Amino acid sequence: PEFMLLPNILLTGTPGVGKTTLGKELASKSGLKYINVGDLAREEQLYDGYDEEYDCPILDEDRVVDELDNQMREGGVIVDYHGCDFFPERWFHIVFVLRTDTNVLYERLETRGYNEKKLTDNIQCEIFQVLYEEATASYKEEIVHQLPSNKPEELENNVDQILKWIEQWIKDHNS
Ligand SMILES: Nc1ncnc2c1ncn2[C@@H]1O[C@H](COP(=O)(O)OP(=O)(O)O)[C@@H](O)[C@H]1O
Repeated sequence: PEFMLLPNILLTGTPGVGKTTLGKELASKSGLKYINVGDLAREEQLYDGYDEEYDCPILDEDRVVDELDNQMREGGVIVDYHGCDFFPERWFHIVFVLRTDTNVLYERLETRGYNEKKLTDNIQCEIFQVLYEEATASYKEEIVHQLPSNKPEELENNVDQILKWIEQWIKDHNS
């Protein structure tokens, strides 16, 4: 991949929709680097404060941006997070909001062992389309796309679609 301009891709959407599954498959099949923002914050200890209601450390957004910026500038990164308003807009060439039917999503999150309050907050996040609205508010409409993420066939279609998009973008930006 030396001396090829490569795109950056954001995968966002409610926890449980399938971002990590899709991102890891995309990385394996494209050679792009996959970054799980939650995992990165854990590894590099990028937290500031604790949230009383949700019972979780608060992500230090400025430090996450600082941690990633050099790599993002170099391109070829697939970023996975359930938030997107704090990323520099320039980072991403395309943004995918994964969507899961509420009934399907509930079953996924219930199996994670989420308690009632956490289940309800996450499920309302999806049914209010919070991440979709956050994405459209943060990035140009023409680069934001919703992807269905309910069934294995849809995962396969998503992988296929995005891999094809990567190939075209590379062709267009390495004349
Ligand atoms: N398109 C899909 N069809 C069926 N199951 C899926 C799909 N995408 C993800 N899953 C499953 O749903 C669960 C949550 O996926 P995960 O990638 O951890 O979501 P996220 O990273 O958005 O929190 C996992 O058990 C995964 O195997």
